[PDB]
Amino acid sequence: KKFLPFQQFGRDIADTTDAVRDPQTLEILDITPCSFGGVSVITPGTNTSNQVAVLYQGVNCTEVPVAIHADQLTPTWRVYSTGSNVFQTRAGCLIGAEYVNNSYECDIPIGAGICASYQTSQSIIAYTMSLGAENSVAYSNNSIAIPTNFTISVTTEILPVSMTKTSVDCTMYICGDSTECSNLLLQYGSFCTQLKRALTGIAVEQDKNTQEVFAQVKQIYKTPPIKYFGGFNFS
Amino acid sequence: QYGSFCTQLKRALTGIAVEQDKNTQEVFAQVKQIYKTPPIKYFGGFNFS
Amino acid sequence: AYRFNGIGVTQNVLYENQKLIANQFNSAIGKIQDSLSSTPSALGKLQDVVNHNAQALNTLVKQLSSKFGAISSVLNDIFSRLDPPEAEVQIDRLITGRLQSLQTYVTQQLIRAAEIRASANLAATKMSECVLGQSKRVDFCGKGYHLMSFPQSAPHGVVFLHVTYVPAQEKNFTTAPAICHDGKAHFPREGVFVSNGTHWFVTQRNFYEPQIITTDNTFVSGNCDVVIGIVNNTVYDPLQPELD
Amino acid sequence: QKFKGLTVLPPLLTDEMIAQYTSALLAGTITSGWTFGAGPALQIPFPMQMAYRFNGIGVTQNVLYENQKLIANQFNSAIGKIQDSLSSTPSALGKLQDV
Amino acid sequence: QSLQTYVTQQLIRAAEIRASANLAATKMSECVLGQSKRVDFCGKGYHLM
Ligand SMILES: *[C@@H]1O[C@H](CO)[C@@H](O[C@@H]2O[C@H](CO)[C@@H](O)[C@H](O)[C@H]2NC(C)=O)[C@H](O)[C@H]1NC(C)=O
Ligand SMILES: *[C@@H]1O[C@H](CO)[C@@H](O[C@@H]2O[C@H](CO)[C@@H](O)[C@H](O)[C@H]2NC(C)=O)[C@H](O)[C@H]1NC(C)=O
Ligand SMILES: *[C@@H]1O[C@H](CO)[C@@H](O[C@@H]2O[C@H](CO)[C@@H](O)[C@H](O)[C@H]2NC(C)=O)[C@H](O)[C@H]1NC(C)=O
Ligand SMILES: *[C@@H]1O[C@H](CO)[C@@H](O[C@@H]2O[C@H](CO)[C@@H](O)[C@H](O)[C@H]2NC(C)=O)[C@H](O)[C@H]1NC(C)=O
Ligand SMILES: *[C@@H]1O[C@H](CO)[C@@H](O[C@@H]2O[C@H](CO)[C@@H](O)[C@H](O)[C@H]2NC(C)=O)[C@H](O)[C@H]1NC(C)=O
Ligand SMILES: *[C@@H]1O[C@H](CO)[C@@H](O)[C@H](O)[C@H]1NC(C)=O
Ligand SMILES: *[C@@H]1O[C@H](CO)[C@@H](O)[C@H](O)[C@H]1NC(C)=O
Ligand SMILES: *[C@@H]1O[C@H](CO)[C@@H](O)[C@H](O)[C@H]1NC(C)=O
Ligand SMILES: *[C@@H]1O[C@H](CO)[C@@H](O)[C@H](O)[C@H]1NC(C)=O
Ligand SMILES: *[C@@H]1O[C@H](CO)[C@@H](O)[C@H](O)[C@H]1NC(C)=O
Repeated sequence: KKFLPFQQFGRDIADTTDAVRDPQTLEILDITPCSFGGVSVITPGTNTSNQVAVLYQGVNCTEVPVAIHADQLTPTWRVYSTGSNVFQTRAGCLIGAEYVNNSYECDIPIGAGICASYQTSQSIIAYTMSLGAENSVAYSNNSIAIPTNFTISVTTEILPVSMTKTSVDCTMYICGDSTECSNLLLQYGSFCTQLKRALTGIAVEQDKNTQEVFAQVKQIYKTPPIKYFGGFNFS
Repeated sequence: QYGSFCTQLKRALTGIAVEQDKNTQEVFAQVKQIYKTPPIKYFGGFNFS
Repeated sequence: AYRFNGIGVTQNVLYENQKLIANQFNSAIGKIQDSLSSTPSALGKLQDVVNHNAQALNTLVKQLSSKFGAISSVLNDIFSRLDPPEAEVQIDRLITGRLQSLQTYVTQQLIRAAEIRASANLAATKMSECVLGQSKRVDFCGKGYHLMSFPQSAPHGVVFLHVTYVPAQEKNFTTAPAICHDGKAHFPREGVFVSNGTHWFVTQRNFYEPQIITTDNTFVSGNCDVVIGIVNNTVYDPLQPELD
Repeated sequence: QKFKGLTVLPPLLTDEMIAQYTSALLAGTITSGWTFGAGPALQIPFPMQMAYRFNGIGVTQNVLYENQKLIANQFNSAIGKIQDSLSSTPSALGKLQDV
Repeated sequence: QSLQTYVTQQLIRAAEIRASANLAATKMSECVLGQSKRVDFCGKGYHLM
């Protein structure tokens, strides 16, 4: 970077210190702060196994093995746990899982088309996920397919309707038993009436939700005492 | 002392990030079988090229 | 039979197969109760509502032990051991920290209430259109051609059982768009011409039931020079045996 | 933005996988019609299903079969105008740009 | 407060994107996988495909 000889500092878009000259060699050197990943943990559930796989979210793991450091979490796990089972993804790199060329359904989503699972001397495998069974429809200029049989299917669909109605008292939540706190809360105005109005509007709205879903009839209809509907069992 | 204020922010952003992948999977993955077009493309004069 | 005419199948198909359709429906309902019993991860949508409301309330009650930079989280410890004119900045910073804690409870309650309102409006639409009628919209009331639906109440929600029609066992046939009989092109009135290989039939589109091609069964439009894939056959015209 | 604690996570489905999904949906709706979304895929020739879609809007199917070449030419010219119009006027994709 | 006011607008915009994605899933089920009778749902005119 040409650095305009009186200038000493360099900034990026977000005004953070980017390129510094050498003060006596007079050469331009970048600043890239070495930092910053996230550890993500792949587990199959602790009832089934206790072995894990570890994703580092944004790195080359030619440069994994150095450090975790906060209080006493430490390099001493890491110095030979780099080893083998190192696989580089586009979502970071993954340690403790072995890549295969098979393509399965997604079980635990790593990201960027990679999923992981636990099977087969059991182990964690990582694979490229498959979209479905391959199929080719026999298209022709004069050929049609007509069904000769059928199937009655019953499926279920779950939908939420309402949630829990909650209301608040401000003075008991914030102050409680002391009167001087209520006198200081009095100087802060009417935030509490606004919060009570908001929660009251939510609690009215939940009963309105249940009444629009379920009360679509005006009369209560009864089934007959006999239950014969041509062979259909509704019990 | 503000230990329990960043956990809800991390939970909220994690819920948004799961929800985006759910959105893409509800729109696009509606079929279970990957159908293929035939090798010869003649559909009565309609040209889908 | 009315709901089979709603999906394009003629109503004889029910009455000639009534015992089989009743057996398939009863076995389907029994598999609903067995499959929904013996899985753990169903009804997660109703469980997440209870978990989110409880977790937000436990967050709000666990934020009463946060000091917000004050020397204590107990109000009487502020009012003991410290004179009342310069205890004001600590207690006022406590009031603010509890008050924006209550404000950020209420704002996510409003956002979650809007999400539940969108879900409840969808459930009211599904009860009007799937339960109280028969729907033509594709995959709105289940996979397949929709016959009916049944509601069941659940804690904080609703469960719909969608009864649908699925075609099962298909066959290949040769087909043609029209039939040129006497220099006139015949088009099917409400079906499709299929060939077995030697003789041509007309059938309905969703169930295999072949019929003899008659003049009552087809309609005539134009002459047999303009349609591309037209073939030659005979059209029966049921008046010639009833002439004498 | 990376160096201040903020991460962009990649999506689970890549663009090739989404393109394979739309290719499967296109090949299903050309070779089979509406039948692949309600059960097994049953094949039908394309002018016969276009006759079915004219019966869906209240026009008899001989209007298709006696005008098949004209309808095919109108459809092909309409697709070509879609590509030429979408190549120009650079505010048609403002909804995806705003995100 | 800067982080919290970032996360709140992310939640509001995620609700807007979810309403749009539910509409796109409905249009893919009803206009692509079938033929629609609803007026101006899948274009202007009588819908073919
Ligand atoms: C349509 O499918 C049903 C599937 O249940 C067939 O019914 C079965 O038929 C076999 C012998 O044909 C019996 O052994 C089974 O007990 C039947 N199952 C039931 C539930 O009844 C039926 O035969 C098929 N129809 C045709 C014409 O093939
Ligand atoms: C409707 O179907 C149910 C299927 O469960 C029938 O209930 C069974 O009936 C037999 C004798 O009728 C009992 O031995 C079983 O224990 C019952 N099962 C259950 C789960 O209760 C019921 O009888 C049928 N109804 C009619 C009118 O036939
Ligand atoms: C289908 O339509 C496309 C329209 O682009 C045709 O592609 C053009 O073909 C001509 C000669 O056949 C070329 O000069 C053009 O350059 C082509 N255009 C492009 C964009 O490639 C294509 O030929 C048609 N297919 C058939 C079978 O007729
Ligand atoms: C295709 O289906 C037709 C159905 O009509 C078959 O025609 C029948 O064949 C049997 C003996 O093969 C005759 O007894 C019937 O009188 C025929 N019916 C008619 C209306 O002609 C035909 O055989 C089938 N083709 C093949 C190759 O199996
Ligand atoms: C269907 O039948 C018609 C009967 O008219 C056939 O048309 C005749 O075809 C022969 C030679 O194929 C010509 O010499 C005649 O002049 C045609 N007659 C007319 C009125 O055009 C027709 O070929 C038959 N189609 C098939 C596929 O065999
Ligand atoms: C500076 O300007 C010169 C001449 O225009 C040219 O080399 C280049 O565009 C700029 N950057 C550097 C690093 O030289
Ligand atoms: C990661 O490592 C590969 C292998 O040397 C290299 O090509 C690539 O540029 C590296 N990327 C980063 C961001 O360090
Ligand atoms: C399996 O995957 C590895 C690495 O991706 C590759 O080197 C190997 O050739 C693959 N095996 C086969 C049979 O393709
Ligand atoms: C079907 O396609 C083939 C190949 O394009 C063609 O030769 C044949 O004539 C077509 N059949 C009809 C009935 O048009
Ligand atoms: C129809 O025929 C094609 C080839 O002739 C075959 O691949 C296909 O499986 C057949 N369909 C059925 C339902 O038998």
